[PDB]
Amino acid sequence: TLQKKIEEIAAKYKHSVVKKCCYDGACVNNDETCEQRAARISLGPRCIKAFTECCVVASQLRANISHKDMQLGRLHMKTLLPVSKPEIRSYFPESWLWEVHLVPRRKQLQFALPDSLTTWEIQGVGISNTGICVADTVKAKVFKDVFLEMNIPYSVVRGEQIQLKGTVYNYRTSGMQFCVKMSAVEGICTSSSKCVRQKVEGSSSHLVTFTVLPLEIGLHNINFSLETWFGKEILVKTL
Amino acid sequence: EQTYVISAPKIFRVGASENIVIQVYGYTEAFDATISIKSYPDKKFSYSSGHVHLSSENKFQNSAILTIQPKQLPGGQNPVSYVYLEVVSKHFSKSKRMPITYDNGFLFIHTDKPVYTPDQSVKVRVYSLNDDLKPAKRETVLTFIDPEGSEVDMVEEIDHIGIISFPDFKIPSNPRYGMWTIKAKYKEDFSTTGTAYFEVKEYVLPHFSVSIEPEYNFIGYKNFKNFEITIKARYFYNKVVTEADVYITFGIREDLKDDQKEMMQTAMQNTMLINGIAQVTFDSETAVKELSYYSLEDLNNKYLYIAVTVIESTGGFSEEAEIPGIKYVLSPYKLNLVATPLFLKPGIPYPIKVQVKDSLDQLVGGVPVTLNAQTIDVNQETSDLDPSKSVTRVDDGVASFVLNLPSGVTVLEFNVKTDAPDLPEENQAREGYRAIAYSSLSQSYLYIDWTDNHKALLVGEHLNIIVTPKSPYIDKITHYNYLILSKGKIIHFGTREKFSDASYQSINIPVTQNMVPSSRLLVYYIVTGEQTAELVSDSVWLNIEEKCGNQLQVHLSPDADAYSPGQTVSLNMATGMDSWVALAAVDSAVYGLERVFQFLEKSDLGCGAGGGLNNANVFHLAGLTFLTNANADDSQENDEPCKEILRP
Amino acid sequence: EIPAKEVSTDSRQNQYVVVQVTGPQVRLEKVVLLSYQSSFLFIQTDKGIYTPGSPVLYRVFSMDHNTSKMNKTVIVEFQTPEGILVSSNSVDLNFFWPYNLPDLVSLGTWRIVAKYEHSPENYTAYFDVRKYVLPSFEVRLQPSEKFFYIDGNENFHVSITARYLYGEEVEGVAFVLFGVKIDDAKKSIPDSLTRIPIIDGDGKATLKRDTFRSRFPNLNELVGHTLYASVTVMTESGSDMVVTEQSGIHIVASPYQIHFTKTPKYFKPGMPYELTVYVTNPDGSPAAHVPVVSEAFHSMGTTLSDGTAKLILNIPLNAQSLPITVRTNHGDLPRERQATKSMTAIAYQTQGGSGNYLHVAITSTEIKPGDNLPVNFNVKGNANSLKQIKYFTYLILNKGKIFKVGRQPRRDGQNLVTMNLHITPDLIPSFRFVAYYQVGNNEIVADSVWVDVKDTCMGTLVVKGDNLIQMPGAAMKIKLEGDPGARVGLVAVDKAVYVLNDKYKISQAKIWDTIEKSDFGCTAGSGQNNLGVFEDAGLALTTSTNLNTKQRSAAKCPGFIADSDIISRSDFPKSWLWLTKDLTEEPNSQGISSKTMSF
Ligand SMILES: COc1cc(C(=O)O)c(NC(=O)N[C@@H](C)c2ccccc2OC)cc1OCCCC(C)C
Ligand SMILES: [Mg+2]
Repeated sequence: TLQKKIEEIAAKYKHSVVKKCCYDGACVNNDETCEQRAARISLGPRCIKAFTECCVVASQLRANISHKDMQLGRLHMKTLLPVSKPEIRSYFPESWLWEVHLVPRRKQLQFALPDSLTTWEIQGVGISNTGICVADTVKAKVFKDVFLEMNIPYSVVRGEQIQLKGTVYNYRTSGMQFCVKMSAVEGICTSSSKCVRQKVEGSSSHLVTFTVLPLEIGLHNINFSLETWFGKEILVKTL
Repeated sequence: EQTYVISAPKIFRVGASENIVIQVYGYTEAFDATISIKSYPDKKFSYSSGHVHLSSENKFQNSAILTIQPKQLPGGQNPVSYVYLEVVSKHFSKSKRMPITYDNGFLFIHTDKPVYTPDQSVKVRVYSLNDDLKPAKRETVLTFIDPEGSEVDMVEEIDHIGIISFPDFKIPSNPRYGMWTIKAKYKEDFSTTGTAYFEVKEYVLPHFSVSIEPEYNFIGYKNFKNFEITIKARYFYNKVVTEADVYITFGIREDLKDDQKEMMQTAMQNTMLINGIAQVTFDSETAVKELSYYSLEDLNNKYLYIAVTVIESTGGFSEEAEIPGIKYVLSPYKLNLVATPLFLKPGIPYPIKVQVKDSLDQLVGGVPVTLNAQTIDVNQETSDLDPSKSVTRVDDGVASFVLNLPSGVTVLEFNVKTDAPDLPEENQAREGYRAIAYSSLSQSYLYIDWTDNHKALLVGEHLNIIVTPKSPYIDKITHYNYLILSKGKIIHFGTREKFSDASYQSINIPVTQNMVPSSRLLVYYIVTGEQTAELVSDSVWLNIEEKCGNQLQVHLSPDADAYSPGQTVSLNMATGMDSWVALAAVDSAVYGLERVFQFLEKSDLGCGAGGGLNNANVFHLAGLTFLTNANADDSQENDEPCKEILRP
Repeated sequence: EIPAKEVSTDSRQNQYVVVQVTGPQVRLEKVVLLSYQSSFLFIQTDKGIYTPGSPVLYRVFSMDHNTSKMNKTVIVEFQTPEGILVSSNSVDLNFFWPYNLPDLVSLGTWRIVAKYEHSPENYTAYFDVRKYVLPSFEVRLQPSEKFFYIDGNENFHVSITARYLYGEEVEGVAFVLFGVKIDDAKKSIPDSLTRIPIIDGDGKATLKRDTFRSRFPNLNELVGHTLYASVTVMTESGSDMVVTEQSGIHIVASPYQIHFTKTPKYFKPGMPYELTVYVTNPDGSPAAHVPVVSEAFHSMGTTLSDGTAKLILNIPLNAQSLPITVRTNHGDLPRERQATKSMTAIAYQTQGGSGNYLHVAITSTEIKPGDNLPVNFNVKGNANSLKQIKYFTYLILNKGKIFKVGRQPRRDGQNLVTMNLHITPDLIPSFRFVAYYQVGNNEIVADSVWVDVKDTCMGTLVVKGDNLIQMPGAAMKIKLEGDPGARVGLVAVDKAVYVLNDKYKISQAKIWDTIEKSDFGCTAGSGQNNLGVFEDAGLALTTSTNLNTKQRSAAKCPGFIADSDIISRSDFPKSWLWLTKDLTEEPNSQGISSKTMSF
């Protein structure tokens, strides 16, 4: 690994001011040559030479070098970057139940849990004349064992045979049985609804494919009702 | 003989209500005294005064509550740094220079989520209390500090209820990513500050989420030869990648704030993913041979930076992951002292309780600890003790030792050391301490002993404390006098008489809702000779349970272990009295807080588990000062950034 | 060690043994009463109630300890409710067969007795047999109060919560007849039977106080007897009924009843005195959070989870008998309701009026196997006699055996000298701490204490699962995370037959109550003199100066589916999974060898 040149061409720009100019010179641009894409650089000639002399040494090192070899050099070139940018790979929704309330020794309030599969935590802080009392936390773990969700596209053109892909998931270790049916509407022309029994493996998934052909233009309504061994759940979708 | 002890807190707080306890002894004719705080250095402007009646029905003990309001102090060009606690009666007239501070109250800032993404709203509210732990009703000026240290938004709000709801801070569509900071502040008269941190991170979504979950979160002596690292990748809930291509690289790091990393350009592995899971190993010793380091003595408190790029076989996508640091640790343990004062009493046993914490703060039980001790008496003659071993118990991580010291001890030099079975004695954690005996002219001591030390005190029940003197004038002692402190305020006092010829006796004390997080108890007596008298004192630190004054509890109805997305439930709050309840429903996957009593206890003055070098050090380390005939305080009011533990 | 083979004399009379210690200038002799070999057998049946004809299958354990004559075999016997002994088998503790019940055999509480060969004691295990069906739901009866005031003015409510076995709320109708039960037979109150609409498993029955007073106006007949409530609930479809009974509600004029019985009846003058009160409920269950006082000494405490509250009393030194009085000052009660009791403590008598005492003082509660409890050795006496004592000899008596004995050095000047004692799990359920010292080679001064360790297991056993819903006939996995080398037995019992007869089952609480009745101590503390400590602890003592304890008399001291596809559910057992697993898996670092089992 790191054949000969990859260790030397990166250590030269290990503590350079234009090490980032060398880093994006070695990126794969198949339809532009080395000088053809260097002309649009405007950061001075010092960054151009760090670009080009890291660009020519990778097109040579991609002819007779392995696929396994060059994708190890993609990780060796990682230290020519600025340090790891702050990013998160999750999206946490806007936190509900954010209010204060005056409680005369007992109070009840009701609300709808949001359409999300995550384990909430409700904590309460009571400020009164005696002091502060952080209550014992409670959880609101909305957790379905077998559930579907459909990949409804955002925008369907009128007159297309749309295949509505969806996937059932089965968190349980024992594989079980299910059937999904679709609420036909007057607009949707789909190719009383029969239940055909498919079967998910344990701790796995299973694809669900419907097909529609819409005719009317607007915001329609399609209800996907997965009826597994643990009841019947209607999932309401807007196409 | 006629003496008196007038006990005040160590530092007056401006705007507080400080309790000043006066106890006089050896009197028969009842009388009165005026405790008054005068200004400095003139004694002209009297801030507040009090009147106490020292009569026989009170057992010659009373207390006035004094108060320095902020509207009577010259601000602007300076703060006031000293006052005079002055006492005048027909039998005594003393005065002491007392420092004052403006650090009044607490500010807890509570944002809902710790990590935000762009175009989301930072919800924020401030729980404001004063130093008597009640709703402060003062105006608070929030400040929003970006990573660039800029005042990007300074919003202020008035308080009426104790919970100061602020408008929601809107993270922009393009923010400055990094650690932000919210700084709360009273607008006037007080130097109280609160600080809350949150993070702004850019949202990108992966084709599959790659995690790197290694074996242990620190490497010492057993993963220094083989370190099994596991890499997992999955698209969604259960959709897992089938094949992929894994390339790993490793590097040595100094600390997580210095972002320069010296990569080991020989340890770049290459494996294959098989339906999600690949187990790789990293022989650390042979791989750190470049940038030599040669040992586990070196690389100590250094990190390992593991970068992983998993390239999917089917679609061709390449998701990256990283670990910022796995600490290359020398010994897997850290030893400290839980609730041991480093002060002796001559002729009285010395209980030592060490705690074995691992290098990421867990209470590792079953870990054999060995104690060696050395008696250095008054004549500088080191005498060795027998070594004693014990086992760290798994419930709180605390081993227990007891040394029965000889009668003429002056300095104990004891060294703890782990005796784990499968580590070398250069990779065993060790610590060394030094305990100094309590000094007193006409050598006479006090040892107060809490009965149930192991379990926390329950409010409403009764504390039972056993008091032993070790005087040569034992039959001259008449009264045991005590003081109970909580949050730097004297909340109780009293006087139990001494049973005439019982060598030691027990005091019974009720534990109330004044002393909820913890408390101190300073007991003393007065042994008078033909010379000046002397107070002989000792103190302990108590561990009263966490029982709030009106017990809030919340419930969900119906209480199931699984809900439906869209299910209407009812939240059933139920307090003990009238209260303002603040609610927050946070998605618990952000945590990967609201601990308050470990911060609300920082109003306590003085540290350690009690004890002192002389009489006045016992009063000073409990968070008290005093003025007598018998002894003087003479205590240097320096900084002393002490670091004691007191709790498992 | 004494071999039991030599002991052949008939067990209506006792046997003694002299213990003769001969050596250089040493001849000592103590005569000691014998006993038989201790052995605790426990019987575990699968379910508590059977059906005539169905086989009863049982399981016998032991607390086996070390000997060599390991040919003592267990005799297992089944007995009719009229005491007719049917079977008697010399079973083997590895693999023994069940007992098939006859088809037309008697209905009632049977017995299983298990005893060793030539052992005179046994262990009983009960099970009913009757013609029943599984009751298909379950009733929890929670009363208002644990007690019932014999002269009050308030109504008694018994709330009814009926749930199905699979955890759904029963909707139906209940019949609640109250009544006052004397020791064996019931005397009902027929004007007090009601009918409640049970709505979503909720509804309570109120016993009006005048309706009770109209039946028993003579308050002298309500002396120390129970009040029941026979609840009979029926569902809305009329499909089935169950009958429950909230019994045990006592008719007393005080909510609490205190006994001393755990505190030493002997104090030392000058030292404090550790008084362990014991506040129980009227049946015998311990009472928690009950504040007691003792107004003659201004001390007051609060009972713990085991119903004890240690008070420390500051004694005057010039007293040789101590009248004390404890009264439970509970919070929201009126003054005339609270319990009270008095006692007198007889002072320790030193060897010749010398005034040399010893107060071993253990003050630590909720002691688990695994702590280090600190124990203080307090001395008191003439300052020349305290000058010449160097060590204490402490010893630990568990299950009537000297489990451990060490020494504790006292360097001079130390009146208080303490020790950490590590509670090993061999000390469950309790132990005694006898300690002494001697001065002048002439006089020994002793003291003991009784320490209550928490009655947990000596090892561990946790059955572990995912704790969620299953389907009928699905595959399940559970984990038997236990101590290694064990022989884990197993049974899976329906809840309809578990909660129907939850009285004869074995638990860890009932196991230690059979071993805590096997120690030879008579009180829970010191004695009148230095010999009265060693007698009252279950010890013997001999000296070279001829100071001997009293003789021990006895061993107890005073569009549808096609129906070719729906496989019908047909396997309905009441108990199954009668397995025996042997944990041979590798122990983890904490010591818990786990096995995953599937079924
Ligand atoms: C940031 O620098 C790189 C980017 C990339 C990138 O994916 O854009 C890269 N990838 C890459 O070679 N793939 C291989 C499989 C390949 C081989 C042959 C033909 C086409 C290929 O690509 C589709 C390598 C890179 O640096 C390696 C050392 C160069 C330096 C040391 C001069
Ligand atoms: Mg017990």
